[PDB]
Amino acid sequence: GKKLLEAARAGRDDEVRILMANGADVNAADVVGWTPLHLAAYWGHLEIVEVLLKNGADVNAYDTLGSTPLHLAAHFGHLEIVEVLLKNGADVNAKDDNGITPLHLAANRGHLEIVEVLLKYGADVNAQDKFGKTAFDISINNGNEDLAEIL
Amino acid sequence: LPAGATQERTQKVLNEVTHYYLTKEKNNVESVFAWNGFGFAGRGQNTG
Amino acid sequence: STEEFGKILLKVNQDGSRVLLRDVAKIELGGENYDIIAEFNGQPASGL
Amino acid sequence: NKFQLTPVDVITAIKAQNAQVAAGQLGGTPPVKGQQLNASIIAQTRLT
Repeated sequence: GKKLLEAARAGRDDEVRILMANGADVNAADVVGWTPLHLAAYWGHLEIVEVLLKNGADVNAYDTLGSTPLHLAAHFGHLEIVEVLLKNGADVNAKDDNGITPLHLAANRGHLEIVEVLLKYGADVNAQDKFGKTAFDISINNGNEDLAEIL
Repeated sequence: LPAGATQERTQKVLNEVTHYYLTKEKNNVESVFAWNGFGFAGRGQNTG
Repeated sequence: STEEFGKILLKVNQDGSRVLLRDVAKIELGGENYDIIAEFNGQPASGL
Repeated sequence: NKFQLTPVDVITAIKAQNAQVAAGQLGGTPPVKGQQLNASIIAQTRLT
């Protein structure tokens, strides 16, 4: 149970394969509700993401503050992992406990490509967080003229 | 330079000093390290 | 970064609009002070 | 008491009106191109 999580955090492939091959819960969650997919998306281990999804890892698992692997990957600029998660059924409009969506996070960092991918997959451009702010608002406040356009 | 003289005016004098050494003394001088704003009488925009 | 300093929120106007630091200031990495211009053969220089 | 004052007000006024202020310079650095004047600005100085 726990060997999978730190294996996925470390980015140790064959280990992970041996652990589902030996029966490790792909949906095992640490104390803050992070799953191996959360950890792999966070640190950016694209191949691990594919292997856990190939093995039935909940693509929409959420941690104790409502955040999903897609949030992590959008936030930190892991474009290919965003694509993979989205092709495997990642909820493009999932909201964490703050109302924040992957589009908000990707917008906040300026990851133009992720924003376009999320939009192509149906990201609600008008979704508001708990403060009433949309990805457009974020782009204005940041001064990002390139992003402010696409939105 | 005189009282009240500005940094830009000192810089033109220093640029002429630099130019002299690197042309009229091209054979003897390897470099001129010019500091605009402090001198041995004190500091200030009119010193270099 | 300069971008983060620029979005410091100074004021929220009556009509709900926002006054940011970049609306009243230019923001750049610069020196702590500008009293000394240093040149080496007429090019910008630092040193030790 | 006659003027509705306390020693707090006296202390505040002394700190504000017996003060030595740093006020920068006319033509201070970094300056505008073509500046011709550089002078210290002298604002409040300690009482004597």
